[PDB]
Amino acid sequence: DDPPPSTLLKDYQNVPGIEKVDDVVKRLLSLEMANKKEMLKIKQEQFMKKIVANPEDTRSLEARIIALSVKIRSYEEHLEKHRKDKAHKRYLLMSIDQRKKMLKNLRNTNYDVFEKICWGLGIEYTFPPLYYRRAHRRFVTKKALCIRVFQETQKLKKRRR
Amino acid sequence: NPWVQIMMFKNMTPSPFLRFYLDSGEQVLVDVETKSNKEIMEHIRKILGKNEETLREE
Amino acid sequence: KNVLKIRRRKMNHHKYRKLVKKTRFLRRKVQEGRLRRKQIKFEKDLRRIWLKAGLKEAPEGWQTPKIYLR
Amino acid sequence: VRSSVHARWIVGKVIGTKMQKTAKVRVTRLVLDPYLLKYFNKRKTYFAHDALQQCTVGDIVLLRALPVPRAKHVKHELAEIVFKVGKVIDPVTGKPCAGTTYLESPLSS
Amino acid sequence: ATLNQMHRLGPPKRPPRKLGPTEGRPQLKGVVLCTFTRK
Amino acid sequence: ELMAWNQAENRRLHELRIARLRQEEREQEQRQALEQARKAEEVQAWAQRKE
RNA sequence: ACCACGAUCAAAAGGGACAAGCAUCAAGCACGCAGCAAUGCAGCUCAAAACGCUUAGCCUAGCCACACCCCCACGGGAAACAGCAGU
Ligand SMILES: NC(=O)c1ccc[n+]([C@@H]2O[C@H](COP(=O)([O-])OP(=O)(O)OC[C@H]3O[C@@H](n4cnc5c(N)ncnc54)[C@H](O)[C@@H]3O)[C@@H](O)[C@H]2O)c1
Ligand SMILES: [K+]
Ligand SMILES: [Mg+2]
Ligand SMILES: [Mg+2]
Ligand SMILES: [Mg+2]
Ligand SMILES: [Mg+2]
Ligand SMILES: [Mg+2]
Ligand SMILES: [Mg+2]
Ligand SMILES: [Mg+2]
Repeated sequence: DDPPPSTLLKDYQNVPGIEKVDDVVKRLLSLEMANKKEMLKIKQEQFMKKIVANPEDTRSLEARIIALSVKIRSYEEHLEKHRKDKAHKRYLLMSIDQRKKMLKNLRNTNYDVFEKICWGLGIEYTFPPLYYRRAHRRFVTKKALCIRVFQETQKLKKRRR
Repeated sequence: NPWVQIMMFKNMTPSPFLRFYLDSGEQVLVDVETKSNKEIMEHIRKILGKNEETLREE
Repeated sequence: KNVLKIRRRKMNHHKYRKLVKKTRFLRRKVQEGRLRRKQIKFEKDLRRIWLKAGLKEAPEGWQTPKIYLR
Repeated sequence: VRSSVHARWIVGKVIGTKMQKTAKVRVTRLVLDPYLLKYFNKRKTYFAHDALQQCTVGDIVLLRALPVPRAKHVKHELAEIVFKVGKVIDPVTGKPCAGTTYLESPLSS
Repeated sequence: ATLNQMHRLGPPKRPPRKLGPTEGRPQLKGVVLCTFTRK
Repeated sequence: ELMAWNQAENRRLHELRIARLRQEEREQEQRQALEQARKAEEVQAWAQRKE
């Protein structure tokens, strides 16, 4: 869920007396009167506060993962409307691959932070396939038949025994 | 030592170290931080290397 | 650069395209016969599998799809 | 005399945990190329009995030969986990670490 | 090629030697069918 | 005997490591104080401009 | 030794190692695991070359394989020099 449009900008949230200003100023300094980038910044700050131990450290692997996750969400939202944007499709796929690499490194280095990142960002880590080969029609049909034949063999063996 | 399984690991711990596994199940840990390669060779030869007497006997 | 090689490539390609045009109809029959034989080979391999497994017939509900006919 | 299994003590990385109480471990040895005279890694897969199913994909484990094979491919048992994946404890100092950085400082104790 | 590539490919694999008209034999016996001349 | 000697060498190296780490911690404390003051100054300027 | 304690030698079984060419042979199709069993899980091998075709006796104090053919030899084809000499 996006931050409410009434939320203040990241740069105008700790200003002293920001709650003592007029409603018009509040509207002007809110996400309603800003581009999508400020709203993505607010998502990034929220995720950092919710997940990482030190929200100020943007140099940790977890912080980079959070930032790239926000960017990936932005790319996906763009591509829902812009179906034929090949450049942004490339950017989305590349960002997904980079996040997978960072998640692999985090899993190899800090498993607790890896679990926290996976739970907080709703990321379901998947292990890469062992082999990269085309699944053409012949192979697919043959594999389906082999599975069926194994099932029938199991049934027959159960009946015999 | 052709039959000894040598395996390497990179950037897993803050400091370098060697670990030897023996047939009895005992483990020998050798800290090698701040040590030169020649020093590491001399140390491992001293602690787990056959002495020259055994080699001449063989 | 080798302009003879590129001119040789041009002559070889142009001669080849003349041959396929001349024998386009004979080629189609050869291709369709080859596809028929290839489908038959695929079916024979599948049948070999379920015969070696032990089943006297194909798996129940299985029908070998035609994966090569356009 | 204690076992009929050739490989007595071996160290590997766990690459599979889909079998019940059995871990598929990848073991690398150094083999000399006869022509280039350079040492390259040669891989072998071992099945190790894991009674408690405490092995995770990617962790470095030590396997000890069984007195006899308990199955066709299971000839070893999990003696210990040398390095838990993402939960490494520095053997030199005994402190938790994340890569080359200390999660807990040695001085703190 | 790098050392890794050389290790991967392995030693050069020389194609088998082509057999000549005598098929790798010193001589062959034959029956004359016809005699003629060529230019 | 050799194993005991190796363990003693490990303990000696551990003591040296502790000394070096303490020195590094002191230097880190000093530097971190300096950069923390600089970050505080930058934050103050940022806040003034926003106000 | 023979009284065995055991040495020497060496089968079957278990673990490991082990020729060449072709990837225009790229997928194999049950090739795994756990349980006393009942049974459960869906797994196992493979571009670090599985599966497959072709070639070849080998790593020579020697070793491996074959002993007319059907791998084997109850059985069948059939009537055997790949022992020496010889044709
Ligand atoms: N074939 C695989 O699925 C695979 C899996 C892991 C790693 N690799 C590595 O990729 C390199 C190329 O291997 P190759 O010459 O035998 O393939 P190749 O070029 O000869 O093509 C055969 C198959 O390997 C795939 N392949 C090709 N290049 C790959 C790559 N970089 N990574 C993964 N798959 C690839 C192809 O998709 C194809 O299905 C090797 O170093 C190998 O270690 C390959
Ligand atoms: K025979
Ligand atoms: Mg034997
Ligand atoms: Mg290839
Ligand atoms: Mg061809
Ligand atoms: Mg032959
Ligand atoms: Mg004869
Ligand atoms: Mg016979
Ligand atoms: Mg004779």
